[PDB]
Amino acid sequence: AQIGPVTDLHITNANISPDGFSRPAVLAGGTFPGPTIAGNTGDNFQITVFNDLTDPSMLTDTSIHWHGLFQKGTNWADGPAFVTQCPIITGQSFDYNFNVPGQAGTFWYHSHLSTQYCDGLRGPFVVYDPNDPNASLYDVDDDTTIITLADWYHTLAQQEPIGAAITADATLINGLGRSFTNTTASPLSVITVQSGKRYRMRLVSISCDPNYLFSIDGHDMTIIEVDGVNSQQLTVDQIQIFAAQRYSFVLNANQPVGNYWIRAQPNSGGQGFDGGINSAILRYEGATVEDPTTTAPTTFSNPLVETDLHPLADLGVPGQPFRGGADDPLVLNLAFANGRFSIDGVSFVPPTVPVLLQILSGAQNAQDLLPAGSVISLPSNSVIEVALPAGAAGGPHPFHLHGHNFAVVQSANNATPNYVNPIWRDTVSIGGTGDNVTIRFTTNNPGPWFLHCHIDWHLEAGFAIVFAEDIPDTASANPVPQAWSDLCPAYDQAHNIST
Ligand SMILES: *[C@@H]1O[C@H](CO)[C@@H](O[C@@H]2O[C@H](CO)[C@@H](O)[C@H](O)[C@H]2NC(C)=O)[C@H](O)[C@H]1NC(C)=O
Ligand SMILES: *[C@@H]1O[C@H](CO)[C@@H](O[C@@H]2O[C@H](CO)[C@@H](O)[C@H](O)[C@H]2NC(C)=O)[C@H](O)[C@H]1NC(C)=O
Ligand SMILES: [Cu+2]
Ligand SMILES: [Cu+2]
Ligand SMILES: [Cu+2]
Ligand SMILES: [Cu+2]
Ligand code: NA
Repeated sequence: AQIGPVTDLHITNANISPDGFSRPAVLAGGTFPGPTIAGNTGDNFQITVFNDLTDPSMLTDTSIHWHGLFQKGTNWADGPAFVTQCPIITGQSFDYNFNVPGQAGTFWYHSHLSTQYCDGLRGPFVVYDPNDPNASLYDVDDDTTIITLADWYHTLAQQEPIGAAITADATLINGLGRSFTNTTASPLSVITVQSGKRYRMRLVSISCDPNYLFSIDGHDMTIIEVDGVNSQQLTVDQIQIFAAQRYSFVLNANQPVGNYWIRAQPNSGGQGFDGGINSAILRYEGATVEDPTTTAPTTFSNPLVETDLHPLADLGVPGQPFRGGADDPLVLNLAFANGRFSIDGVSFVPPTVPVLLQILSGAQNAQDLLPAGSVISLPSNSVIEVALPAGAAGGPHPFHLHGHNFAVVQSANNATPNYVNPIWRDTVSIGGTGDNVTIRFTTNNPGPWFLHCHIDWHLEAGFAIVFAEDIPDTASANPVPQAWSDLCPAYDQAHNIST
């Protein structure tokens, strides 16, 4: 069952064995992935998060981010530790009380403390639209049509060297999959369809690192949503999905009744499908209960290419149709050396006082804010352009901006910008050497918004900056509840920190 929009959510430690290997984890709702949180567009969500964690090897503090939800007027509820809050300590709870005006689509939630979401705190978050313009394109859209793609590690996250190339031990599809080494024939996930029906498959990358080449043997996929943004219909036979991205696609159950492999090939870790790694099963009602015998093609003839995507609505692009054609045009210098990432010459290390609390206490320019050199102010009611030229080791890096979606004016592997009708999204691959992936948005949401690579190991190694958007209006726009004001005193007391 789905939970929400008003619900408790308990965060616990437990042993799980999603690939046949038992390890302890950090779980929401007792499962991996966590339960789906859901509601309708414009609803009030009140997710009371109970921190019941006791195992220090995965951190007993926590904080949860609602990925892709804009949090307008509720920056304090966004979740990134030391940007918008101090962590919740064990034995305490916190009500994330916010609204989702003007958004409908496929989202997710995850820990946003250190690398803790890798240890298991990740689940889907769906905001349905009762008047969805795409409703007539499918018959079925429910908890059974959500497909999560996850990397899973046998080593606990707090034992991963910072700045290292860290590699997973299994791909999990809907929480199940097989290990790359010492492979055992543990259970595979089954997605069940009825011949003749059309399904809104909600594909969610809950990855901490790899991108996946996703396909379904014998089937194609008609994209209708990208990171929350309705798209024109685009039919493809493969989707390369980077960490934290989402797509809705229509699956037409139009092939013979049978069993078909669902494939998710990561860019690192196990390559191929030997022993049923990187796999799940599409089963038609009436098919025999047995593994598929289908083949992938050698090459995919209609792969997703990001510049082929266009919004369903006339979203356009803000600003002027050339590089630098914005009120505030920025170019970030994105680098890696010696185990640490940097942006504009500064490696991100979380501050002691959350950025939002520094601003509410009266710090009102970006040079007064800590960490020094990690906070860039943005002016209000202005068109922002951010060029993100690739080259830093460990790519391709999927950059994500909180508080906003953005027009993708230039995509990976294509030097031509689009100032007319690019897709809008919230997490974008910045590509390869020589690329110049560029995003645009307008500043109508006061508060400090994190910008970072969504490979969680890279964020931990410093690949982040904070956009302090409209510092002068942050306090009036974001009134804070007493429970939020209580978080830093409690956290600092528990950890013997003075501030
Ligand atoms: C990516 O595009 C940005 C512009 O959006 C380029 O920025 C210019 O960089 C040159 C120096 O390299 C400066 O003289 C300009 O002031 C910058 N802004 C402009 C021209 O609008 C950046 O060089 C591009 N990077 C790559 C790798 O192609
Ligand atoms: C590279 O990106 C450009 C810009 O998004 C793509 O160019 C568009 O191509 C479409 C489809 O043919 C045309 O309708 C548009 O007028 C083009 N826009 C511009 C600004 O040129 C281009 O197709 C992409 N290249 C590849 C190989 O997909
Ligand atoms: Cu996220
Ligand atoms: Cu986010
Ligand atoms: Cu990265
Ligand atoms: Cu973030
Ligand atoms: Na425009």
